[PDB]
Amino acid sequence: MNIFEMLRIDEGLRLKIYKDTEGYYTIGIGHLLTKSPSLNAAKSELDKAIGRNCNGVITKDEAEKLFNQDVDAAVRGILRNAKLKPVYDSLDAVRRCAAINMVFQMGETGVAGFTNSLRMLQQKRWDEAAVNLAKSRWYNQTPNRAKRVITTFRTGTWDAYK
Ligand SMILES: CC(=O)OCc1ccccc1
Ligand SMILES: [Cl-]
Repeated sequence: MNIFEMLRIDEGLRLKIYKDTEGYYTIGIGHLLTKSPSLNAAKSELDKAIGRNCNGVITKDEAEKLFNQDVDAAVRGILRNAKLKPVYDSLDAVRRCAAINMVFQMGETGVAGFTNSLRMLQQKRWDEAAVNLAKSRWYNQTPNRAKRVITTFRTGTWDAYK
């Protein structure tokens, strides 16, 4: 397993504009287009991202290229963030994937409230970090996704995805 297979399982694949769990227009493998309620704004964001007039539909190749850019962007966001990079560098390869997964879903700002979890992860207090991560809006709104990611942090294995 690797980060691309993990996120493909968590996000699925849809080739037409859809709404995510929060109601935001999204396409492909979890690519957020806009938080605006306007479908026309979302369609404009899509055409800009793809470079052609899509009318709300993309190919599988396009979805996979967007996904590669989005994973790249998540990793770059971790590496440029002075709070996240030291924690990321302390983790093994499997747990790094759980870290990217959370940034992909919530962004650098969505993880800003997780200061206490980050310290426990850096100290390798896995069970304690798992409990702290579950005390969140994230866990309460998307519990199955959160359980898979938390289990990955707790165990350092892919067992939640097998
Ligand atoms: C708050 C959290 O558990 O996010 C995981 C993480 C760890 C290091 C860098 C980015 C995200
Ligand atoms: Cl869920």
